[PDB]
Amino acid sequence: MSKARVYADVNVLRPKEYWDYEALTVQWGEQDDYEVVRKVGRGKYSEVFEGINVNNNEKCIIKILKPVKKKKIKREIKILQNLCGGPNIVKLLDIVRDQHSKTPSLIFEYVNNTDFKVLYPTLTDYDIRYYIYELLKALDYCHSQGIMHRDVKPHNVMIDHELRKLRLIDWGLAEFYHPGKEYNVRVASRYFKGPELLVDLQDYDYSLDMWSLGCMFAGMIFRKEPFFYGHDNHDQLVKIAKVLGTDGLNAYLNKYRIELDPQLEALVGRHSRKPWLKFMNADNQHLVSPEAIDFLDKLLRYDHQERLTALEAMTHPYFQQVRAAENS
Ligand SMILES: N#Cc1cnn2c(Nc3ccccc3)nc(NCc3ccc(Cl)cc3)nc12
Repeated sequence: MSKARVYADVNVLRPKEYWDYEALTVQWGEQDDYEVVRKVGRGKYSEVFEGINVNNNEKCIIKILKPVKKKKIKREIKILQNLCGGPNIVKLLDIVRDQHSKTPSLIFEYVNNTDFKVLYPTLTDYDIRYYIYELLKALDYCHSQGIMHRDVKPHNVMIDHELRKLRLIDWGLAEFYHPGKEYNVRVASRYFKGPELLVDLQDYDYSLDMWSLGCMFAGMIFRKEPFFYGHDNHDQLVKIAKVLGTDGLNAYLNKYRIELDPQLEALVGRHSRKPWLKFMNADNQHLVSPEAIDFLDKLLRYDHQERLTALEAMTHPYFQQVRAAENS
């Protein structure tokens, strides 16, 4: 059995109105209020367009959803509403649907994002600490509100580099945390899936997002996209084991009485732990200081219970200049 070490009782103490999302009655806005200006992305669940609010002429993001279950859509909407106004949490502006096709569209605030594939390589040491700190704010906030994002990755972190503004988006996989509840491990994107998901540990918690954040952090300071590059869920665990080592994995599995599928256990094999500095090179030298390594080490732990919480991460000395700057 496993439970979160913080914010475990948030949804226990709050009224059903807060977490009983299936009771939500969607209030639709007016589709004609928003017009498409250009497509900016696509995905398995939606088509994304930069749009504009014809009323106030303000930019927005229109996500036209592909067929989705009433249950799933209400969950994303309820969570967005609960987190409204939180630090760096994307704002849901409106919800509309096309009467004839019944196609729903979610309207979000616009963020002039620079593809991480091009942005990250230009980030300085300070930029990295700054943006990761900002992302942490959003995570501690949602976790403090009894919610797990479950899909933290560069594609879901919008950044207007010019304005140094960051927003954590796409809460379609997020879930409310309930002590002891068994969740579906089929969440997050492969390169950012934590060990718990890869070994089928279902009673995971907020800590899952901290592994994901760590993967992003490792990618930034080591200049690797992504850091753990696996081809399928089994290979993903292998790539991880080849870094943290199998000793740590076995200890993890024995602590939670988990048995790897024979094939998987066969693929992982046996590996030694590799020091983080073995990934340093002339390209990521100006970014891999001892503080960065110490912080990364405390995030990428097999045991989700050992990882820093978002609040702890924000206080790590690695971020001291970012904190000092803010309190000005
Ligand atoms: N909610 C919300 C949300 C807010 N902004 N936003 C943006 N902004 C944007 C603006 C200009 C160019 C590209 C994106 N894109 C996407 N989704 C599309 C997308 C495109 C590229 C990448 Cl890398 C990630 C996401 N979702 C959102």
